[PDB]
Amino acid sequence: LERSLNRVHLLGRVGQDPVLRQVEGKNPVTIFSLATNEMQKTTWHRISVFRPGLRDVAYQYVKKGSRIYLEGKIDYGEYMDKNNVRRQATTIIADNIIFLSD
Amino acid sequence: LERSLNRVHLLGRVGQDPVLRQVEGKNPVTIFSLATNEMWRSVSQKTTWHRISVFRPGLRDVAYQYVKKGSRIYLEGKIDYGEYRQATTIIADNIIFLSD
Amino acid sequence: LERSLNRVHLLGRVGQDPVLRQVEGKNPVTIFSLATNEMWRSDVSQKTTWHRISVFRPGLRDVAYQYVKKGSRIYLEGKIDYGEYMDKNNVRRQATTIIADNIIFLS
Amino acid sequence: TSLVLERSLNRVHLLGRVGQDPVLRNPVTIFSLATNEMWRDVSQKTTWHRISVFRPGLRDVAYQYVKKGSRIYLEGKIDYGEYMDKNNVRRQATTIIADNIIFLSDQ
DNA sequence: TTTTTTTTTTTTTTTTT
Ligand code: NA
Repeated sequence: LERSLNRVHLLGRVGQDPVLRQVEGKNPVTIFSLATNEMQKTTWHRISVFRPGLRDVAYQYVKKGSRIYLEGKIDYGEYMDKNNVRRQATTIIADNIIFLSD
Repeated sequence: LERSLNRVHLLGRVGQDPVLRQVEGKNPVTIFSLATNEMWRSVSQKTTWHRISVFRPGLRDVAYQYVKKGSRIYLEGKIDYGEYRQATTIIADNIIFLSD
Repeated sequence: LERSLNRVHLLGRVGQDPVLRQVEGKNPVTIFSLATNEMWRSDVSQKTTWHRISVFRPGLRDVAYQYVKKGSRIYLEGKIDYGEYMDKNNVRRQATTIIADNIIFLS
Repeated sequence: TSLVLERSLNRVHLLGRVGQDPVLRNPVTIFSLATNEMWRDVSQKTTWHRISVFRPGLRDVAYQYVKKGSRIYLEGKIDYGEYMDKNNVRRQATTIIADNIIFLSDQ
């Protein structure tokens, strides 16, 4: 079968402290938000880190205000809202993170 | 002042012929869909559908004229979440034709 | 009563199209940048000195705004001025300019 | 190392009074020179130039014979001494790098 | 869902002890 490509790279600033989500059914995931600012037009990205090891590094060292570079893939995710309606959410699943500030 | 990066690279198959729209108060904008696939087992393919927008003058003409249903292309651009809810789109600034 | 001398002569290449700066309370002035380049062989190195040129004199100010262009080669003469301005934080800063009183077009 | 390709000119001529005794700082002899313009009662505008003498030999001549209140003629080139301050903002430290000095009188 | 932070796009090439 022919192959495809789905890769993203981002460089920006973290909006809030990361959170480590553990759902009884599923693997743990580190979640945080990343702003990429054109200069002001700000784009807010939802980052997910599933990969073991990087997930814990991200949870330990990513902080509010941190500048980071990351690489990953785009995922158009799904969730049920409070009314149990099938919703759409986009996340960047990161597989490499480089820390850029102290 | 401080610089950011927001770049996407996609390579996949176009879903339908492109169309011309007004988007974000700008027009014309050339819109089409692109599928990228991943192999999974435990074989089968997970298809990710991307909404591609071409705002750039000239390139939007190229996209409308030459991108076709079932075309294979490589493209580059930036992510815009098209919020109002989300309507995520890849705003393309580079397109390489591979096969039709 | 004793007299001084403050003269500079430059021959070089213009870096950008000139601007006619007009400020409330001030005389108009034509501004542009001039590079004086030195190329040296040991393989070939370059040293570029970038000068800020101001033209206040009427007539020459308008000739300079009309005919000085990015990339133009020119000879000029003038005097050195260590000008003062204030940044956003109200700190006194220095900006050097060559106040030109003669310009000869070479290209 | 010799000059090649398109040539430029960067030459300053000053005549004025030395402000303080020169000091030693690639050793370099440094001093200040005042050039004055008359303006209209009758007032003066003083321009203070930072003189650097890098050239061997002449740097020692300057340190030995240039004194506070000396009147001199000098020639050289402008160097803007660009650098980065604490916040990565470009600053100037303009200096006239002198290569010819003619003594006129001292106090 | 709310949220982040601040180093940045000037020159030419017919010729030189
Ligand atoms: Na700054």
